[PDB]
Amino acid sequence: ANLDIAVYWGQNFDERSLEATCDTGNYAYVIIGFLNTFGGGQTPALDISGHSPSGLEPQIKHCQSKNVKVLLSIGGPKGPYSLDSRSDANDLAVYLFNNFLLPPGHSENRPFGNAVLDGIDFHIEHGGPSQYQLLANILSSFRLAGTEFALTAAPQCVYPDPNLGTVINSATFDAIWVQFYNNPQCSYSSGNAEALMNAWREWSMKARTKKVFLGFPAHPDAAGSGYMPPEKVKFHVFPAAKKSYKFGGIMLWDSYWDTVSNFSSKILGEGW
Repeated sequence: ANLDIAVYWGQNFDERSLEATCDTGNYAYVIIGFLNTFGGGQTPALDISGHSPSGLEPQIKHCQSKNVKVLLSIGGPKGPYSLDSRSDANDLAVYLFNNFLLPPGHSENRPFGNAVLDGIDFHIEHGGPSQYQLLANILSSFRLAGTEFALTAAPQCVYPDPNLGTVINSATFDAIWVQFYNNPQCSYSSGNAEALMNAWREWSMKARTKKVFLGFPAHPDAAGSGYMPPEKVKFHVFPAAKKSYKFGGIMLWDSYWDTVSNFSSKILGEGW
């Protein structure tokens, strides 16, 4: 196989630290979640489950020294986020660029201190497209001006995605991790992977991106539905997903649960 695994981090105060997560050697991408407050008159705020944002500065740098890419995810499963006006989109693009994607500008301040992140993940779970296209257009423009970073997306598994479908059609995302969970119409169920295989086929053929990753829960308690044991993922999904030029790897929801289940350890042949 030789497998890239992306994992979400930041969902529990008590979880394995960001640096220990990177030291497992199991992950190519660590996505910090979430910037879940923005738009509609609010100042942006993070909800990273009580972790100290400034305390993450050195852990992010340590991750990066080990060649792990670290992204910040916007939106998330819950939160008062919206982007209904063009002014909201512009404000949020400029805020992310200055505070996360560029070096230090030495006087107004930065959540993560002097860390510089490797990209932005769109985990937009409600709202409609709304202005997310304009947000992506502006971030993409920044990328073309010298700041080299990734733009990724985490749509639900029904194609096209109601919140990000149109933005995914612009081809602006470097990679997408589809959530094959919490929807029985497109995820694993009953030992009936048919729904899952049919959705994967659609996504891998139609999504305008270079890399599509399959997102799975790391433990049965991690999602309402869609948990698929690692032996079945390896036997059932890999042989088919590997005939795709767009196959990127898998994404796991999430670090806290993967620590408990050792799902990534099993999928790889012990991950040291």
